[PDB]
Amino acid sequence: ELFFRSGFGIGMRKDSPWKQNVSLSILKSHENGFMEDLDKTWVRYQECD
Amino acid sequence: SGQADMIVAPLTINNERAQYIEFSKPFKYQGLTILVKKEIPRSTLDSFM
Amino acid sequence: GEVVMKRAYMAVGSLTINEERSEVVDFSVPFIETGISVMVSRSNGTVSPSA
Ligand SMILES: N[C@@H](CCC(=O)O)C(=O)O
Repeated sequence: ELFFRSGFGIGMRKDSPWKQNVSLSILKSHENGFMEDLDKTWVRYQECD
Repeated sequence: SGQADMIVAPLTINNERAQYIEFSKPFKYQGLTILVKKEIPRSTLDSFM
Repeated sequence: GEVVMKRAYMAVGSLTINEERSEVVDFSVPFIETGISVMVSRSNGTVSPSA
């Protein structure tokens, strides 16, 4: 059973002029189904019980 | 150290890491599990006796 | 709405992190993974037909 449920993030330094725009494009892709597509083509393969 | 501007990889968001560098919103919610070998069924019936 | 209008500092609760809201109010680190799910009644599976 799952424990220590902390996800994966794109890490940058404190200054990070891309900080705000990176997280929004991650959120937007979540709502756009973009990460769902990348989930299928790289993770969800099955072909094994 | 400045050799990288970004970390595009499975970096989990930790308190220790988040104190120094900053993370975007997660692109992959996950956690910790255990990996164990599949148990191939095989009867221990030595003989009919 | 009550954080945008400076009526309260924080908006704790079951708020979902959205792209639209993040453009007006800045969220925090998620403490619960959420999303979308679909609720359907039980359908059973019976037994295999070649026992
Ligand atoms: N949980 C959503 C509202 C409920 C829904 O999904 O409709 C939110 O925080 O805005």
